[PDB]
Amino acid sequence: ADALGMIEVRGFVGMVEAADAMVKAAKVELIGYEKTGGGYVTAVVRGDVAAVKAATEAGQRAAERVGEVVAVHVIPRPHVNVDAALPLGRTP
Amino acid sequence: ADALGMIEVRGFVGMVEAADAMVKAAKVELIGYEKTGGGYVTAVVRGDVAAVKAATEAGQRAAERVGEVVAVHVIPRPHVNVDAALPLGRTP
Amino acid sequence: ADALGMIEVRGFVGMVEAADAMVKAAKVELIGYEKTGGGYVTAVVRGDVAAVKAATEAGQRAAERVGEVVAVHVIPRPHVNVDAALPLGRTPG
Amino acid sequence: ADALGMIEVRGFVGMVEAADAMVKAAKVELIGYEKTGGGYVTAVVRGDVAAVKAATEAGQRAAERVGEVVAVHVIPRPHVNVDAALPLGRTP
Amino acid sequence: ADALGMIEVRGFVGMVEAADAMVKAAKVELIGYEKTGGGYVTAVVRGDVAAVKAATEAGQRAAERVGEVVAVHVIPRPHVNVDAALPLGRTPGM
Amino acid sequence: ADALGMIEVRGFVGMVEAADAMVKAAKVELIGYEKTGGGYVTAVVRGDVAAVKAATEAGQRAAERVGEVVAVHVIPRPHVNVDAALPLGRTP
Amino acid sequence: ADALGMIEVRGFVGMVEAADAMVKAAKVELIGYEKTGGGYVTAVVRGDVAAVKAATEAGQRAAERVGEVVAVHVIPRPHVNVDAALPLGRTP
Amino acid sequence: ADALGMIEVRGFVGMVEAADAMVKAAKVELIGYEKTGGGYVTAVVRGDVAAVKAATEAGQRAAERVGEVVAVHVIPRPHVNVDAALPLGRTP
Amino acid sequence: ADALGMIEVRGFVGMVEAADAMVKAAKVELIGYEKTGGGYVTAVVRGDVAAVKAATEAGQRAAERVGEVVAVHVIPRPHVNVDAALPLGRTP
Amino acid sequence: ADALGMIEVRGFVGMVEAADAMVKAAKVELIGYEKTGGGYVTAVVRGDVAAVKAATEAGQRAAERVGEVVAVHVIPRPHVNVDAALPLGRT
Amino acid sequence: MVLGKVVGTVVASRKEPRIEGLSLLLVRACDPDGTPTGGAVVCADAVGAGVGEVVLYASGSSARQTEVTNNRPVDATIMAIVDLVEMGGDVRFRK
Amino acid sequence: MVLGKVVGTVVASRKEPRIEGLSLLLVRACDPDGTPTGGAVVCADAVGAGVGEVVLYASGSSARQTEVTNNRPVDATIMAIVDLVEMGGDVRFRK
Amino acid sequence: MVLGKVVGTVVASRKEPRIEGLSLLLVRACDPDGTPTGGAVVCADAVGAGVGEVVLYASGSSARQTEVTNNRPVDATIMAIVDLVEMGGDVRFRK
Amino acid sequence: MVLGKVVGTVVASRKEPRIEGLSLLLVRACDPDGTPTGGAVVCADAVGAGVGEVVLYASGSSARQTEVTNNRPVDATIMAIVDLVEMGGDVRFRK
Amino acid sequence: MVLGKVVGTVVASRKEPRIEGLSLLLVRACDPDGTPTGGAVVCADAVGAGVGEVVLYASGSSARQTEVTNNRPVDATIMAIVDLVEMGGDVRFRK
Repeated sequence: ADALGMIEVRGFVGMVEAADAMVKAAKVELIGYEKTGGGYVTAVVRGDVAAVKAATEAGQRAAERVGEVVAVHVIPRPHVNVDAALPLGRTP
Repeated sequence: ADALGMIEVRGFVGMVEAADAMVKAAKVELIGYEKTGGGYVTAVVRGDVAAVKAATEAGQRAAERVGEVVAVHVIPRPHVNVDAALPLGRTP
Repeated sequence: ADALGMIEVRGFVGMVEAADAMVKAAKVELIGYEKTGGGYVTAVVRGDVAAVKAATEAGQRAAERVGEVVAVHVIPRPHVNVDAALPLGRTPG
Repeated sequence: ADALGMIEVRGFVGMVEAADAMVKAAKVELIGYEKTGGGYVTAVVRGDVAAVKAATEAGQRAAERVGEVVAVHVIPRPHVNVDAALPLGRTP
Repeated sequence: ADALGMIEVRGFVGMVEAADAMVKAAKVELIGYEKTGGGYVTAVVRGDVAAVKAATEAGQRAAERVGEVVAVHVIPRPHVNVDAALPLGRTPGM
Repeated sequence: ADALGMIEVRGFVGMVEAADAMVKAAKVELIGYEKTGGGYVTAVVRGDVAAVKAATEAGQRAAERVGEVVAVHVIPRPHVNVDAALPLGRTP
Repeated sequence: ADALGMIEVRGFVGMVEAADAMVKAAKVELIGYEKTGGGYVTAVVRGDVAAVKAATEAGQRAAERVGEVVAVHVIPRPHVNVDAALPLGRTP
Repeated sequence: ADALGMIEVRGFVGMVEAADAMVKAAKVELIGYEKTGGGYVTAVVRGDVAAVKAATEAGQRAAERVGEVVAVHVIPRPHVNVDAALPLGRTP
Repeated sequence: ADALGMIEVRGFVGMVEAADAMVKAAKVELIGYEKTGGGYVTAVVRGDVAAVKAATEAGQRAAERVGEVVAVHVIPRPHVNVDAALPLGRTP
Repeated sequence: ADALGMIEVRGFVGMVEAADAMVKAAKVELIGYEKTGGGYVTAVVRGDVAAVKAATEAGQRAAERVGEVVAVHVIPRPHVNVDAALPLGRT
Repeated sequence: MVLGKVVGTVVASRKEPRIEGLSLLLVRACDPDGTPTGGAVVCADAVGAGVGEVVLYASGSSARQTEVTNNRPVDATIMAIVDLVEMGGDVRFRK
Repeated sequence: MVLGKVVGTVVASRKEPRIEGLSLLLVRACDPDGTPTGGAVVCADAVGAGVGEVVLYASGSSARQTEVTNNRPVDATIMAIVDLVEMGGDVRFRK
Repeated sequence: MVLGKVVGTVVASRKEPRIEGLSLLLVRACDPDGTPTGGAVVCADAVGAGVGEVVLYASGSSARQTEVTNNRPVDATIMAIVDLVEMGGDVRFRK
Repeated sequence: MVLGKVVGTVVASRKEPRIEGLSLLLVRACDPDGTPTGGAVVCADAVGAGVGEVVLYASGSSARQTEVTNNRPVDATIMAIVDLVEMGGDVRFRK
Repeated sequence: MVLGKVVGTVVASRKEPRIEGLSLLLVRACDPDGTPTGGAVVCADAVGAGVGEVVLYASGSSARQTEVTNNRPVDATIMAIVDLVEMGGDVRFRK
């Protein structure tokens, strides 16, 4: 259903500031975060496509101030099978 | 046993887009994901051989545009003793 | 609140061509214009996000072909207090 | 929905001579002028497309003699939404 | 008033091909020609503005393939006094 | 209805020899000559397209022996409006 | 009288491929060939003007692929005295 | 129809062996030879295309042992008008 | 019916490890081998296309440890006429 | 007699892809193969003339992509005594 | 290049960036009357055309032989705004 | 490249400037009888074609392999004025 | 470039190696309402399109103007993911 | 590249000189039986095809890649003279 | 690039020599079921396809971006052997 936006930081702080900046930027819903271990954590947002596209590049911009930002990517419409196997707040 | 395709990415966003593009590219069943800690994440896909081989090749190229990619491998016919002892889905 | 796209041009002809090219490129409502004096003129557009952000990008290149272009910016979700206190159209009143 | 022609001069005189030169070149209708403040003013004509096209490049040539000419542009058919929001003498 | 397009060519073949290509390129009325002597010949076309100005641009490029071409010009709104005082076709009482 | 052939010489002689050679070259109908003044005169032939092509380029070669030859051109099918306004002997 | 097209080639094969290609390119009547001895051969073609003029040009380009080609020429309006006095077909 | 194969040699012998080698190479029909005078003679064969193409290019090689080889060509299907006017043994 | 995979080694040993490596790699049916004499031996497998392609170039790796590898190729679907004339175990 | 096309390759993989691609390209009857030892194998095709010449030339390019290829040749009209005395099928 | 009439606009937010900022239009080929008679086809604008206007869009490998479309992936772009259409001497379209 | 009979002309005043001065024409493909049987397509002139003439208009990436049309944006251009069409050996069309 | 809705995926295992890793998708042109109405054509993805998504697939010599498609043999490729389609001021498609 | 049967010849006297000396032919695509089933299309000869022969005419940007017709304006050219067309192992066309 | 089922073979003996050794195949476009539904089109092989196989043949200016075709005169070539075709998640074709 909704699009997908992800920001992955080697520091807990970056993810928060990255998250807050994203929600404040456009009509998107923050769903939670996935700790991959080894420092790295990841914020996950979802919503209509163009807001996320505008959301991420507003978070990365506001999170690069704090520390390193590993990766930033946006999937406009994840395959049906993904949402059913990964914690992306659109599981049935 | 269903074939086996795997992609291991240091980040997390790398796995998802690698996992996704693998699913969007062929008739494959995304089976879950495996966290080895330390940030390393592994996506596991399974299906017909020719399908995985197309999905895998798609994921490698799709995650590298985000970066990282630790290892990428495909097992056509996993031994029964694997599928019974390891979490690759097809475990009775 | 409806999204927001703006173009500020030193001339005036730039704004018009910016205003039009924004409209011809997507489903957007041209809401008016704001004269800040000194020759600087600003077109103000509003609509759904994916439309404005596409129209604006079109207006930028559309004004550049005449020149100038002072500023070009896009706000997806204005806080309620903006739309209420400033002349961007969508003000409840 | 007739065409549109505009000339913008950093001087009141440039606009006037530009206006007269345009009307004399082809059958176009002068709508008025818009003072953007800070010196700059803009002449606005409207009419058939090729007449304006021949009007401006006959006005611009006649205005370059007097002073600077900021910008000159021609819209063959302005979108309906513009005419209703900008003072271009075609408001309903 | 009908527009005006003109092409003046030192040869004669220049005028014809210029005159012709102007007609074949848009809906214009070829109105005649005026010989000023010395070889200089001028084709005169009249019609809607956008048609002549498109035909004109075509004849210029089309006559150059023969060469010469002295002048090429287009008047969108000829004053009433011209068409009345000069043999450019659209002259009253015809 | 037929094509058009023209040769333009700075001398009455060049046109004549150009004319004689043309009729001798192909099935073409000689129509006359149009004196543009200032020396220059012009031969006019008309007929099928391919005949004119072989007629002219047989005159151009045969007229250069006498003197200079200004221009040579071929119209395969003049617009109807021309023949009604120029003396090219297919006039009403 | 029908036009005249001729090709003279030192070989024999040159004539044929030229003679053939002349027929295949337009509506023309291949009328025969005339051997001048010493190996020189001449193909003689006749038909409508625009056909000969196009067919001939095809044989020239087509014979070159073998080589040689001595002469290649096209007469639009042969004098009545020729066709009656020479073995070019159209004789009474 | 019956294609045609031709070899043209500056020596009666060169033509002969080229003919003999051709018949021995593929199912081809030898019809004769045409003396163009001045030494040069021409062998003419006819048959299906690929046999001729494989026949001829076997003669040219087999005639070069003896002497010079003037020309070699293969027409896949001669126009109807050729066979009726030239001695290629398929005349009515 | 099914695809085709072949490995050809200048040594009986190389093929065995090459053979064993292929069956262990994917769902393939080992059918036999054809001794061409002079050392060289040839492994033949058959199965689905991507399985064969993934089997061979996974087997070829296992023969490079032992010795030289003459040739490696994969036919996805042999023409019906082949299987009936060569001993590749799909003969009627 | 139907034409004759032959391809001789050092390997065996060489023959098959050459043999296969020859059949897939035209109306030809793949007639068998002949092992002369030393690894040398020869594929033999027979059929209409125009067909073989396209299959042969097509097979050559397909086997070279594996490598080797010793000889490649096409006989349009084998003498009666050959087809009777040699194992080329049409006997 | 065909007498197309503009019908609408298409908006992409995730697009190949080489084209980003280009204005995408929806055109239907029309007979020389302004009567749209064809299937919807997309092409990028290079002339500032709007909805309801009659245009010519060139297509294929030669639709990139224009700036703002050079090494870009585009197979159809607008290049003209029709002004009148002649047929035998009778105007079939005006502006 | 397809034979065609000209039907009319198209006039654009606002166009990509690389082509200005080019003459835009409207052609309908015709069977070898002069009877037009197709849809109207626009193409530029490089041969001096007029209304009522039977032409061949080449199209696409190879319609620019001609001077006064090289790096210009055009996907259809004229290259000939027909003179006669043979069909099986009997002339079906004459000038 | 034409509107289209993805319908399925195609997988080839024996292919020209220049393309490995390319994602082959199956698209049918759709009317400007989202109702798919056309024939199946294959094209490679460069934007990450999946089943049920509305896309624009460019075709021909200009389907190569993107990395992952350069000197590769491809005559149809995706270049966009549609987001809304306007017609006359009434939206006919959303997402 | 499509099957085709020649039907007749086209002769133009006024052409871009880059094309002079080329031999113009008229072709219709045929079912693999010699049964013409299509519209008449023109293409230049480079192989010496005559009336009644079955040919393949390649078209478009790749119709100029043949020694002749190089930087010439041509979007359709002949490149072969068929001798037989097999279908499933039973010949549908001969010579 | 279009789905296709090989149907037969074409044999030309007089052809442009730059192309000799190329393998000529006859393909009909098929709906994604293996059921051929279209007109016969010719294309060269680059993967060694045989009769009865379902393939993808790309067409046009990008059909030459492959060895044993590059700068040869060919406007359609094969590039794949399909193995399965998904539609909405249900396989319609298998090897």
